[PDB]
Amino acid sequence: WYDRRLKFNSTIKVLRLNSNMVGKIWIPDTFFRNSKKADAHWITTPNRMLRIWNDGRVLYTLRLTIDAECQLQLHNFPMDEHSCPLEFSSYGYPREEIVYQWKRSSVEVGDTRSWRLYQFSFVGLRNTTEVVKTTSGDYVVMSVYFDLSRRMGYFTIQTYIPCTLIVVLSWVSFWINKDAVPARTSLGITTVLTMTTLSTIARKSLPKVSYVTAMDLFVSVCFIFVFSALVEYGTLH
Amino acid sequence: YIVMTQSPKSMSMSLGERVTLSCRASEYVGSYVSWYQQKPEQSPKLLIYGASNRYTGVPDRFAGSGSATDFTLTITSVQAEDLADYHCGQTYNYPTFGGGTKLEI
Amino acid sequence: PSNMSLVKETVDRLLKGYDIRLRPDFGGPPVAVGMNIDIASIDMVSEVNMDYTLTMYFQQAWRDKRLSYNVIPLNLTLDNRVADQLWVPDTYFLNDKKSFVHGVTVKNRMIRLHPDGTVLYGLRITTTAACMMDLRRYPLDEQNCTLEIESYGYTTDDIEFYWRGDDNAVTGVTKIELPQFSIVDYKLITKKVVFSTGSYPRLSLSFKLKRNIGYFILQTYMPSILITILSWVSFWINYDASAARVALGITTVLTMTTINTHLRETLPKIPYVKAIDMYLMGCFVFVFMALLEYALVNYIFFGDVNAIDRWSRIFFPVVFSFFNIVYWLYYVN
Amino acid sequence: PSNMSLVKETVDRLLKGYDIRLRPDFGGPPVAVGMNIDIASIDMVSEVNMDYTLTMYFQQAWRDKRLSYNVIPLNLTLDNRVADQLWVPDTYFLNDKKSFVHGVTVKNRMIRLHPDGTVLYGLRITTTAACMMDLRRYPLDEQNCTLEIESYGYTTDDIEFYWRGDDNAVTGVTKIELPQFSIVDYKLITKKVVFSTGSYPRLSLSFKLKRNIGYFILQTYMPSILI
Amino acid sequence: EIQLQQSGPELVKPGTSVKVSCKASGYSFTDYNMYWVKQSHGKSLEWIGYIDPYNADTTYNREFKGKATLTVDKSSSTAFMHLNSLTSEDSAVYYCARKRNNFYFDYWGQGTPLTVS
Amino acid sequence: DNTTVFTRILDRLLDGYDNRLRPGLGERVTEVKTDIFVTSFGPVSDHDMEYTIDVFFRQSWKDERLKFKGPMTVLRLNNLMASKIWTPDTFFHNGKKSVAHNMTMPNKLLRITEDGTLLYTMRLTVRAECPMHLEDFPMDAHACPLKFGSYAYTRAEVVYEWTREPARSVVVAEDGSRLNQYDLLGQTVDSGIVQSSTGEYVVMTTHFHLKRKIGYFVIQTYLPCIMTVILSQVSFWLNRESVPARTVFGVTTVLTMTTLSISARNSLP
Amino acid sequence: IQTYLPCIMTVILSQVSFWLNRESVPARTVFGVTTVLTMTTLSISARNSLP
Amino acid sequence: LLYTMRLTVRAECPMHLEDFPMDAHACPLKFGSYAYTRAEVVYEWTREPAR
Ligand SMILES: *[C@@H]1O[C@H](CO)[C@@H](O[C@@H]2O[C@H](CO)[C@@H](O[C@@H]3O[C@H](CO[C@H]4O[C@H](CO)[C@@H](O)[C@H](O[C@H]5O[C@H](CO)[C@@H](O)[C@H](O)[C@@H]5O)[C@@H]4O)[C@@H](O)[C@H](O[C@H]4O[C@H](CO)[C@@H](O)[C@H](O)[C@@H]4O[C@H]4O[C@H](CO)[C@@H](O)[C@H](O)[C@@H]4O)[C@@H]3O)[C@H](O)[C@H]2NC(C)=O)[C@H](O)[C@H]1NC(C)=O
Ligand SMILES: *[C@@H]1O[C@H](CO)[C@@H](O[C@@H]2O[C@H](CO)[C@@H](O[C@@H]3O[C@H](CO[C@H]4O[C@H](CO)[C@@H](O)[C@H](O)[C@@H]4O)[C@@H](O)[C@H](O[C@H]4O[C@H](CO)[C@@H](O)[C@H](O)[C@@H]4O)[C@@H]3O)[C@H](O)[C@H]2NC(C)=O)[C@H](O)[C@H]1NC(C)=O
Ligand SMILES: *[C@@H]1O[C@H](CO)[C@@H](O[C@@H]2O[C@H](CO)[C@@H](O[C@@H]3O[C@H](CO[C@H]4O[C@H](CO)[C@@H](O)[C@H](O)[C@@H]4O)[C@@H](O)[C@H](O[C@H]4O[C@H](CO)[C@@H](O)[C@H](O)[C@@H]4O)[C@@H]3O)[C@H](O)[C@H]2NC(C)=O)[C@H](O)[C@H]1NC(C)=O
Ligand SMILES: *[C@@H]1O[C@H](CO)[C@@H](O[C@@H]2O[C@H](CO)[C@@H](O[C@@H]3O[C@H](CO[C@H]4O[C@H](CO)[C@@H](O)[C@H](O)[C@@H]4O)[C@@H](O)[C@H](O[C@H]4O[C@H](CO)[C@@H](O)[C@H](O)[C@@H]4O)[C@@H]3O)[C@H](O)[C@H]2NC(C)=O)[C@H](O)[C@H]1NC(C)=O
Ligand SMILES: *[C@@H]1O[C@H](CO)[C@@H](O[C@@H]2O[C@H](CO)[C@@H](O[C@@H]3O[C@H](CO[C@H]4O[C@H](CO)[C@@H](O)[C@H](O)[C@@H]4O)[C@@H](O)[C@H](O[C@H]4O[C@H](CO)[C@@H](O)[C@H](O)[C@@H]4O)[C@@H]3O)[C@H](O)[C@H]2NC(C)=O)[C@H](O)[C@H]1NC(C)=O
Ligand SMILES: *[C@@H]1O[C@H](CO)[C@@H](O[C@@H]2O[C@H](CO)[C@@H](O[C@@H]3O[C@H](CO[C@H]4O[C@H](CO)[C@@H](O)[C@H](O)[C@@H]4O)[C@@H](O)[C@H](O[C@H]4O[C@H](CO)[C@@H](O)[C@H](O)[C@@H]4O)[C@@H]3O)[C@H](O)[C@H]2NC(C)=O)[C@H](O)[C@H]1NC(C)=O
Ligand SMILES: CCCCCCCC/C=C/CCCCCCCC(=O)O[C@@H](COC(=O)CCCCCCCCCCCCCCC)COP(=O)([O-])OCC[N+](C)(C)C
Ligand SMILES: *[C@@H]1O[C@H](CO)[C@@H](O[C@@H]2O[C@H](CO)[C@@H](O[C@@H]3O[C@H](CO)[C@@H](O)[C@H](O)[C@@H]3O)[C@H](O)[C@H]2NC(C)=O)[C@H](O)[C@H]1NC(C)=O
Ligand SMILES: CC(=O)[C@H]1CC[C@H]2[C@@H]3CC[C@H]4C[C@H](O)CC[C@]4(C)[C@H]3CC[C@]12C
Ligand SMILES: *[C@@H]1O[C@H](CO)[C@@H](O)[C@H](O)[C@H]1NC(C)=O
Ligand SMILES: CCCCCCCCCCCC
Ligand SMILES: CCCCCCCCCCCC
Ligand SMILES: CCCCCCCCCCCC
Ligand SMILES: CCCCCCCCCCCC
Ligand SMILES: CCCCCCCCCCCC
Ligand SMILES: CCCCCCCC
Ligand SMILES: CCCCCCCC
Ligand SMILES: CCCCCCCC
Ligand SMILES: CCCCCCCC
Ligand SMILES: CCCCCCCC
Ligand SMILES: CCCCCCCC
Ligand SMILES: CCCCCCCC
Ligand SMILES: CCCCCCCC
Repeated sequence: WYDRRLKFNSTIKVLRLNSNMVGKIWIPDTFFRNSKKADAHWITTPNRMLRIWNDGRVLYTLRLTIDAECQLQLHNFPMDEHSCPLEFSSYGYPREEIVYQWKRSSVEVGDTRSWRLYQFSFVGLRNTTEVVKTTSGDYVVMSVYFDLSRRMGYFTIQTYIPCTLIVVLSWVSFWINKDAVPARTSLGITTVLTMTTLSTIARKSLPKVSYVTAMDLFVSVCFIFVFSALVEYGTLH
Repeated sequence: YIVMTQSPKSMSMSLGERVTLSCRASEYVGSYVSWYQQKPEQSPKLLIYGASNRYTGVPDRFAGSGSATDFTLTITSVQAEDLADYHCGQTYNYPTFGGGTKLEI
Repeated sequence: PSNMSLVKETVDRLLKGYDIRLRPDFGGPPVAVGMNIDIASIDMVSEVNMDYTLTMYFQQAWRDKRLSYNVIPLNLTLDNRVADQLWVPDTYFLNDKKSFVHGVTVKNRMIRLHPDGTVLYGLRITTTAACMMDLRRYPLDEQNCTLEIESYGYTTDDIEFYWRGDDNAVTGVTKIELPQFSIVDYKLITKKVVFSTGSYPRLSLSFKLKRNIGYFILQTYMPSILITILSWVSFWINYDASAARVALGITTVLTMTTINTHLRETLPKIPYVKAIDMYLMGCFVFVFMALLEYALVNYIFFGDVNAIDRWSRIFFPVVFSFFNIVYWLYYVN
Repeated sequence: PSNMSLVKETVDRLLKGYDIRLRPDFGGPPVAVGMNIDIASIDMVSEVNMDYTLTMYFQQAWRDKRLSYNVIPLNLTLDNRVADQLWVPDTYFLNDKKSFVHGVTVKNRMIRLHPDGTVLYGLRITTTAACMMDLRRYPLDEQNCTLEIESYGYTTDDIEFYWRGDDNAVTGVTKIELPQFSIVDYKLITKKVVFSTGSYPRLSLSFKLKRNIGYFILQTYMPSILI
Repeated sequence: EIQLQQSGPELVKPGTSVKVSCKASGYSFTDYNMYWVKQSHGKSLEWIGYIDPYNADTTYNREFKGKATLTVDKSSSTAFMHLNSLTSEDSAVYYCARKRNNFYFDYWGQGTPLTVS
Repeated sequence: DNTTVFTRILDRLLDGYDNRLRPGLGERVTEVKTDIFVTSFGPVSDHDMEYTIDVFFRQSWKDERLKFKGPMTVLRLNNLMASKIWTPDTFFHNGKKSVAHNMTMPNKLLRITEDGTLLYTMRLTVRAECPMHLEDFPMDAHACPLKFGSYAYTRAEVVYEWTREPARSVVVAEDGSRLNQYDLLGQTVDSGIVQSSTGEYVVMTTHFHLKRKIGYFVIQTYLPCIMTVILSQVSFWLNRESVPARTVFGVTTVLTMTTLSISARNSLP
Repeated sequence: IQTYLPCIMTVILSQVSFWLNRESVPARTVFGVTTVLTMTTLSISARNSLP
Repeated sequence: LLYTMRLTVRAECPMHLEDFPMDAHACPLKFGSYAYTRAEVVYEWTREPAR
């Protein structure tokens, strides 16, 4: 931003400074609206930078770790795709006092290879700028949307493949002789009961949300097959 | 309230012999039991506080002790000036004293 | 630049000779502090810890004749760091167990002086507030979790709380998308609690939360029913199949114990039977009786029998259906 | 209140022109610092994290001529906030992972000046110290967990350590009641560790912990024996 | 030295009231509560009530609730107990004591004999 | 200008005031009268042998340096004046990690009566160590202590005391109880002297008498233990020729009994 | 000793069934299903040690 | 000036768990100035880089 108070004329074009001067000048009170918890970095010293040009430009950057809030909607899981936002605005200064605006270089997303994003893939980013009305005034809000697409490779080996394979164990009951009453029931009860454990541990990976998800749908249908396979022998005998 | 009961209503221990006085509290009183000596036509005189600590200016012969609900005042060698009624009280709650215990020879 | 210079003299004038130690109108009538909340989110209701976490834009307004200015016709919003130089109410939440004000990129705090003297002061607060829950009807339960806003050091003779806007003080409650619950209602109360140190003003923000039974139906009840349903297939098996029916009956009864034990682990160490418990125990009786149904059949034969299988093939589905009807009507209604 | 005014003048003189940046006998012989621990408790002896939590009253005693007074006959116990205005040894525990000084009702510290200049400086510290455990004979094993008290910036030419009272410097070890450990022995050592930056004083307080096997029969051996 | 001097011997007929004083000396009178004790002839000491001299907050034994009213004067370091509706059973010697701590009664009064007949 | 009268009073009190020196230093012992109001008795963590407790820790003492005369007989102040004056350095001997709540502001009050008396209460969440002897678990009761005293000042420097009768000085809020599997039967208090390396100190002890409620363990361990014992006895009523059926009865119950034994110990240390 | 040996003993255990007489169907069937279910737990339990 | 400090740095080490558990990683620890460019602050190893 520009600060006419901080303008100086000399041979020096910019004053490049450390975190020491940050607390001495006016800094905007930017906060992140959906941050559950965030913190700056302080080792070895505060990870802040400050640069001042002749005309009055102030560049102020700092390193932040933001535990933002992304409201996932896992109706279809683990194929869900999300657009996780990151909103920020001035906490106190209304639209008549602090106006934000994206620079030309909106977001310089770094090399995505080293990211800890295992479940998802960073599809792309999108920015906006809109005025949210609140009880304390009208505030300009700027939000960055990150588009994240789930990968189901782990869940297949973790959940579906065990769920698929156990269902096959029910089918081999049919090839087993009907006369072997303990064998058929042994396979049937063992097959259905372990299906219950797989559903719970598979359901455990999800949070406590009151709606059936796609993963829940698969295990339930697999539950029908194993249950029907046991019931098939019950009527067979 | 908490009632303090002194088991020996009277004591006839001869002079110069160890004499023990007992004081029983119906319920817990911690260590807030104090012993007072009241010679005839005199106000009470503090001797032991805290159920073990001796008030300043008291002869060292007096030595109280006791856990909750069981408190005793032992005089190792009663002398000619220790003959009087003894009162034990508790201040763990609203103060209630016990029946005085008199000494004789 | 006249306003920049003029505003500087005004703000400098106010803070000069300002005593943070004395409240507004010290030694006089109580200062009326209006409060206004905007719930940002209710992160998680925890039965294990008997608390919920709530993020809010806690705002409170009051009058201070010392901070009254009239030279400039506008409302001055200042750096949050000015709050450390002004008297503010010592408001505290009697329930909070672990709470903080967010501090990135700066302390999430607001100050706005108005010409009349009104001070608008806002904080962004995450509070983990204690909420003891009566889980007797759990999971068909309805909790009433509160937030007890109160002044610590100032009695009713020194301070006074009110909801700025009688029922428009609290906002955002409708949009809160709590996964486990549904916020049925919220009430705003004002009281005066008396301690041995004096009488203090109290504001209470209640939330009547209702359980979303849908999550538990798929997770807890449905396995119990199917485990109970498959218990009855033992009755259609031949009587001379001890290895099979016993294996089935033993397998089913043990599974009910594991489900009941597994379910109860997630909850606190609560010393009474909940609605879920009275169902799992109810289903345990049926499956165990089915195991004893065969043991009765086996003893009568080795130690007629087909009739016991037939009647048990009709009674067990029926008497379990009534158990559901009586159970659900008692609890759901 | 006459004596209070007298004490105020004395305590005011000591901190007047007192350079907190310079140790006692700066530019002179090393200052000898005496330590004595009172083990309040040992908890969270965890092999998953390879650490144990130690609560103690950590006292340090050293002579500072600048803080010598003679007018007052009694030893002055001052408010703990005075410690921020006094030079204190920069001792740290090398194997400490996470530590704090207890904070309620106030900072759990003590400053006690003695007329000759001695400074008794106590803290109540809860330190999670690293203890690398050899589980080869677990659970029938004896572990040797230590605490490595050392000066950070001051070498042996600027500071010295000694157990104040020698073998009677550490107390409370007998009273400590660990659930699954018996504290068979404890030892006190005085070393001199050499780094690239110089040689520094070192006090090592080692406890030999012996594991109680009674718990593991109930849950580990007997279930496997019965099966 | 501390000394708690009291009114002195009294004689009174049943039905009428009486007041007894306890004059403090030697210590800050408002620092410590003042307790009142009754002792009938050859009987255990009985606590009547105590008054906090600073704010004159009183607490009474349930038996003496209403029978006795405790009042204090900051100016003159004195404590007063007022008894009304006197009967034969109220004839005894009344003591005043200061509670130095929550452990003991430090200094007791001389003892004020009372007679109702 | 109306407040300027009171501002000049506070300036006078702190003028030439040394908050490093206790009242009556070198002249008298500092009597601190203290009481506790337990707003809630937090949960008991038998795994860590500790309990949580939220209190209004009140403590009062006389400071002759803070006498004043003015229109008001009590100066009802905020936390800022607490740091400006001397206050006792109380601490909890068995405290593990306590919290001095400061949301929205430091939860403290400071009242200076015109005679110099101070009332200084503060809201705390003390997490204290309660050594438990679990020989009769789960049918066991404990007296969890809450000891406190001065950290630096010996008995000759500051002495603690209960502001009311010791029975009446620890008060528990009627609706304040966060215990799940315990009942707060009551509390008892005491005072004593403790020796240490630094000298004799006064310790104010409070024992909260708890009693576990076995309702959970009845329906978590005993009932499963009782029923698996009943299951094993169903085998006695099956014909002796059903070897697989009676064998699965034995192994299943034995394995079930094994996991219950392993599962049961997981709650406690 | 946490994953490979339990996997190697399970597969060796499952091959014990080849020496059991073919006429013992329940004995060999419980040999089969119990080893497969054992394998499933090993697979799931192996992943939890990693992200 | 010699300015030393004791730190417990929790650095990021991206791992390729393709050969897990027979895997080896080269965990990095990169550091430098936050505010000063290469034209203002330069970093160097006090001894040979190896030592
Ligand atoms: C209730 O009590 C709690 C304590 O339990 C108080 O919390 C403390 O508040 C103080 C004051 O705000 C904090 O001190 C500041 O700390 C800054 C760095 O802190 C980092 O390290 C500490 C550990 O030492 C961590 O605890 C911090 O993380 C926690 O706090 C942050 C928010 O700060 C949260 O986001 C986290 O989640 C954690 O909860 C941090 O990681 C420190 O830089 C700062 O000192 C600068 O500012 C002061 C202001 O005057 C200057 O005097 C000083 O010289 C420093 O200024 C230099 O650096 C700045 C940096 O830009 C430059 O701008 C300047 O120009 C100059 O160069 C200060 O010391 C303390 O950390 C915090 N937490 C504690 C003690 O655990 C609450 O505030 C209190 N009140 C309420 C309402 O809750
Ligand atoms: C500095 O800040 C103050 C306060 O924030 C601003 O003053 C506000 O200005 C707005 C703009 O006009 C006012 O808006 C309307 O004012 C009406 C007047 O009401 C007065 O009468 C009573 C007093 O007993 C109160 O209602 C009120 O405090 C006023 O004193 C209100 O009646 C209006 O109410 C409703 O209007 C519409 C109806 O649809 C709704 O949208 C509103 O939300 C509201 O429900 C409305 O409020 C406002 O009242 C002023 N408030 C005050 C306290 O003065 C200054 O303008 C500002 N200065 C700047 C920006 O320079
Ligand atoms: C969650 O659970 C809590 C339980 O703690 C409920 O809290 C109570 O809710 C009820 C219903 O709203 C409240 O009842 C109210 O009582 C007031 C009287 O007490 C106050 O009186 C004065 C104020 O006048 C205070 O200064 C004083 O300190 C007392 O606190 C009434 O004034 C209220 O208004 C109604 O009064 C009568 C009926 O009594 C009507 O005729 C009036 O017209 C008016 O409608 C009201 O009655 C109660 O105070 C709450 N607090 C408690 C019990 O501690 C929550 O309501 C509940 N919330 C949800 C969402 O479930
Ligand atoms: C200000 O602080 C000082 C320092 O503590 C106080 O002075 C010390 O008070 C302690 C009280 O604990 C005294 O300790 C006793 O010292 C006796 C003599 O020790 C001499 O020799 C040692 C040898 O190292 C010197 O360090 C010491 O200075 C003395 O010159 C010992 O004999 C005592 O131990 C004995 O205790 C009992 C009873 O005697 C026996 O049964 C034991 O077996 C054992 O023999 C004890 O250690 C000490 O005398 C004082 N001086 C010191 C430590 O130098 C001041 O009193 C204090 N000011 C006040 C309170 O106003
Ligand atoms: C690492 O460990 C070190 C241990 O040394 C900690 O450093 C100490 O931290 C404390 C807490 O911040 C510091 O205490 C501060 O002292 C300042 C100076 O006090 C003197 O000067 C003032 C006037 O300026 C006099 O009034 C006073 O009597 C002293 O003579 C105070 O100004 C500070 O006040 C701050 O806190 C109070 C709390 O009530 C606020 O009201 C104030 O507004 C202000 O915010 C503060 O009290 C201490 O000086 C530090 N050094 C030492 C040697 O103790 C580190 O905090 C710790 N952590 C880190 C990250 O380093
Ligand atoms: C946990 O594990 C640690 C190991 O890291 C143990 O700590 C080591 O303990 C040993 C033995 O106590 C220390 O070894 C030496 O102990 C000597 C004690 O004196 C005896 O030995 C000398 C010389 O052999 C005899 O003259 C004397 O009569 C005694 O029999 C110290 O004096 C040693 O220091 C001297 O020697 C070294 C080496 O030559 C010199 O460098 C020194 O400058 C000094 O002159 C030496 O300390 C050993 O130091 C301890 N620390 C280590 C190895 O780091 C713990 O004991 C163990 N826990 C328990 C409870 O035992
Ligand atoms: C596998 C699934 C099973 C389900 C099947 C369904 C059927 C099972 C039905 C289960 C529901 C009934 C259980 C509910 C438990 C809560 C009530 C309670 O605990 O009672 C009391 C227990 O306290 C006492 O009074 C002591 C009595 C202990 C009795 C131990 C059980 C009987 C043992 C004999 C059996 C062995 C002999 C058999 C030999 C053949 C109340 O105590 P509290 O509430 O905890 O709190 C402490 C006291 N307080 C309240 C004063 C504070
Ligand atoms: C992040 O936000 C910024 C700000 O909106 C986006 O950059 C801005 O994009 C608009 C629309 O393209 C630019 O205006 C347009 O400029 C072009 C080229 O001159 C012109 O042909 C159009 O008629 C229109 O005027 C705007 O200039 C540009 N911002 C700046 C500073 O130049 C940016 O695209 C956003 N990032 C995304 C969507 O990833
Ligand atoms: C006669 C008969 O048919 C037999 C078949 C099964 C038997 C029950 C098994 C479980 C037993 C547990 C305990 O041993 C007490 C007796 C107990 C209830 C038995 C009652 C008699 C039964 C019904
Ligand atoms: C600064 O100096 C330049 C030339 O040196 C001049 O053009 C400019 O006006 C000056 N700016 C001021 C004095 O603000
Ligand atoms: C563990 C899962 C048991 C089977 C759930 C049956 C309920 C129906 C689920 C599918 C609805 C679309
Ligand atoms: C105290 C509550 C007792 C719970 C009893 C559960 C079993 C009742 C249902 C039985 C259905 C046959
Ligand atoms: C021991 C449990 C037996 C349950 C029998 C229920 C079915 C009706 C009995 C009919 C007997 C002819
Ligand atoms: C409010 C949701 C209640 C749904 C109950 C469904 C379970 C009924 C099972 C009946 C099986 C015989
Ligand atoms: C815990 C007290 C309420 C008991 C509710 C009984 C109704 C549920 C069904 C029980 C089967 C008859
Ligand atoms: C009624 C549940 C299914 C039992 C098997 C029925 C076969 C005809
Ligand atoms: C929206 C509620 C859905 C509940 C799950 C379906 C029944 C198992
Ligand atoms: C709220 C109702 C959820 C769906 C119930 C399913 C009944 C089998
Ligand atoms: C307290 C009622 C218990 C009834 C359970 C049914 C018989 C096992
Ligand atoms: C519980 C069953 C009892 C009846 C069995 C038949 C008579 C021996
Ligand atoms: C699902 C229960 C079926 C009941 C069938 C009864 C007739 C044999
Ligand atoms: C409190 C009684 C619990 C039920 C005992 C179970 C007997 C089979
Ligand atoms: C180094 C481990 C070798 C053991 C393999 C197991 C062979 C059955």
